Amino acid sequence: KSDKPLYGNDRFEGYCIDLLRELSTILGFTYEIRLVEDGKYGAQDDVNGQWNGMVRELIDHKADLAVAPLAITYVREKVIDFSKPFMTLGISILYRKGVFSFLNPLSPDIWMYVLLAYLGVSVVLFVIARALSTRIVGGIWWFFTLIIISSYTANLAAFLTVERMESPIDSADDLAKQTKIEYGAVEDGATMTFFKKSKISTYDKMWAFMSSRRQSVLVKSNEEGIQRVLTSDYAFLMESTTIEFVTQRNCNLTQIGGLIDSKGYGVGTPMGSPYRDKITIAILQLQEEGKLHMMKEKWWRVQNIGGIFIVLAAGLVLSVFVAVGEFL
Amino acid sequence: ALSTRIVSGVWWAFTLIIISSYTANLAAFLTVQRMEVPVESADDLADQTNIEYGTIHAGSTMTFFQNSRYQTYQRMWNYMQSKQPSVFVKSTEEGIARVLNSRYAFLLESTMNEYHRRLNCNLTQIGGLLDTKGYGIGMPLGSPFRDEITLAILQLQENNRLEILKRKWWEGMENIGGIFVVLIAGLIIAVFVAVMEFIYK
Amino acid sequence: RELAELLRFRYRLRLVEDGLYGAPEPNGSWTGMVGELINRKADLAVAAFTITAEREKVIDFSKPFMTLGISILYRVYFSFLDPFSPAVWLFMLLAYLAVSVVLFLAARALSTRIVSGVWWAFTLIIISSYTANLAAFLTVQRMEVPVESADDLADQTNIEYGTIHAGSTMTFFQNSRYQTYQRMWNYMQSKQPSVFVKSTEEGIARVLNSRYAFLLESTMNEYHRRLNCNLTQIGGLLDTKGYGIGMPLGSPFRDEITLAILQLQENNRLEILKRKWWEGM
Amino acid sequence: TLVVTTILENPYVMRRPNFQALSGNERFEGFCVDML
Repeated sequence: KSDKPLYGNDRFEGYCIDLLRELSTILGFTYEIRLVEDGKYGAQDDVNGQWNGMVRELIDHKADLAVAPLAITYVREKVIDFSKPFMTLGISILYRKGVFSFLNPLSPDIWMYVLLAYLGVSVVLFVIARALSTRIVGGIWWFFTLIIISSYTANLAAFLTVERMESPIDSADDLAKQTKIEYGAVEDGATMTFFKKSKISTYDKMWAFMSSRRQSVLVKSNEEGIQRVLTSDYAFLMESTTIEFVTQRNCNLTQIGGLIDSKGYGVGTPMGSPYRDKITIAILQLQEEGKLHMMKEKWWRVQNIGGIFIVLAAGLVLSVFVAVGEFL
Repeated sequence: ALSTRIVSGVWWAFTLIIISSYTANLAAFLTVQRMEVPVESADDLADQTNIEYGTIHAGSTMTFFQNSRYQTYQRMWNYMQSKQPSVFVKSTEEGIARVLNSRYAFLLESTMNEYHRRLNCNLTQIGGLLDTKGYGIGMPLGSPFRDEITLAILQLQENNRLEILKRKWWEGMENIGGIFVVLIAGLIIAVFVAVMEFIYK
Repeated sequence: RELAELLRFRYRLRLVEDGLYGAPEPNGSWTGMVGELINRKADLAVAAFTITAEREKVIDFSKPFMTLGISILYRVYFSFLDPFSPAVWLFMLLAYLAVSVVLFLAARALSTRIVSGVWWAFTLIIISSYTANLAAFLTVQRMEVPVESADDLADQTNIEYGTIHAGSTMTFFQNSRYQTYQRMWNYMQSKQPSVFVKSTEEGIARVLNSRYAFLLESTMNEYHRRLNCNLTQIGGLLDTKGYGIGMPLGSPFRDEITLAILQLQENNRLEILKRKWWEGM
Repeated sequence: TLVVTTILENPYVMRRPNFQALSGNERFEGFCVDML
């Protein structure tokens, strides 16, 4: 994007544009870059069987080179051949990362009626001034505070125990058993295939939840999935190097979990494009060069107890003021 | 004053142990009560051999789950087929009945769960939408007005009285509270005791 | 050695050429040393050849040296204020000094009664919070199993189920029919570039490296867990097996091998060899 | 005069209890019935 008109073989930039440039400088190839008409990475169809998108286009042999971040899938290997792996990759999951909370685990009407009872028992003690009676009253007050403070510790115990048992979701199975953050990817995904055509039953049920709500769950674009994750809990399954060059420039995001599968994007060609092998050879030559890695550099770059502390300190100041009143 | 000191010490040890035990036991009870989901996502109910997965027998839902392809839905088809005379039920009102009778869930339609759960209080609409569907105007293939059906259908949705018809016909603190009772009671009791003492005077 | 002392002949013990445990490949061929016995490349396949079904129909297996089973080899004064959020305690002691300081200012009984009740309320709350939070901490630690039945680790996508690559165990789980074992075969096949590993010492290594379990033999888990302490023998025996004396079909002494094998078990120096080599507060 | 048939299911067709059941359309009423 810039302040003039370019087009075609000039309207693009990135790392794969540099891949086209250096692969051209190796193989002596000339090239014009054209986008995908279907606007997706494309897949073999759900019922038609034919490929979609750029996979359809190189399947139609309508364009020679396909230097995109395109996954070398074994199902995709049957539709068309590929060179050696350009950048190693894998699927990974991307998702984002008071003074009543003292009295929290007791429901507030109870703690109100507690102070009411404290005043009431104080009133009965004052009315005792018209000591066995004093003793009996003191003892019921004992039982009272005991049940209350004890049950308090029970409620704060349990409600701390559950929330310290829940968080976070830091694994693939963690996103799998949950049903809260929406989990998916962009449309026509080789990533969405590698989830969808998998046999690892966790990933299978993740495909079931995704393709279940496939209107709203799946996305259309990786940037669209980024907006869906940065806006709400539509967490995206996504590619490795994409997750890196997303996460390095969006701190509110986070790259949860490990590596789901192991893949690698690379130069794709139709079956019988003769420059495939020599292109793979010069790709190995560029991997020996390091301009792959140089390009990767150049482009792929007192929770609540504090509340009651405040409460106590406030009481302290108030009573010191009461003591000033006494001195007066 | 050491003899009474012996009884004070043992009494403190005892009252402390019993109080700590009681707070422990109430801690464990509340914790277990809170930690039970018990069956929210449908996949658990498919694995839940003690709950009964159920569908409107020989239904479109049975067509969906029974002819499905997704793995947990496939295990649901297997369990729905497996003890099916014990497991399938035909009538929708009987579906609400077996829901309100034992640990069998009626896999009903969305609008079915809507009209039922609005009509009946004790039935919970567990799970989310398992898939997408729509009750459509069926006809024979190549119908005399199928295009006209969709046309006047979009007209009526544009007339929006269909949604009007949807509205028309498709329409702690109390746990531990007994402590307050014990309190007031003993308070009154000792008030009486002190009044008796004033009388003695 | 004692087997040859029975059979009175020498034995050219050689390395298996592939050195794999051997498996019937989809080309019909048994691989590895099972390949060597399917080749007649050797007659006395003397190893820990797990006598299995596909091991049976490809070459004869004599009476077993021992029983065997599939087991999972997996990994494994400062708690005082530790359940409290560890910066709160400094503010706590500061508050204690402060509340005493307000009292010492109150020296030079209702005004003191005010701060008494306040200090009591705050004391009750925060030690109740401490006992609650230590209750939650001790509860979470106790409630973790974390993976004991192998079916869990089959469902557990976060721990790596692993087997000795192209092993007899890979046959026993991969060609299996039981449903959870079938899903284990699927996951063992699925991300196998991450998931399978070949050498048994490397198996103990990868178990000692990350959250991958070596689905090893019973006596394998025995010699390893007796040798190394940090590895736990998770699961029970997944099935029955036995490293039996493999031979070609109709061997020159196969019945005699089982015979002198039962003699040596009757001589019981095999078990002698099993000892001598297979050895809060 | 179109053969518009159904199997009653609450509340789609209310299946109101008109024990004096009339003919056809006047036999029962509901959401799907008023929709038709």
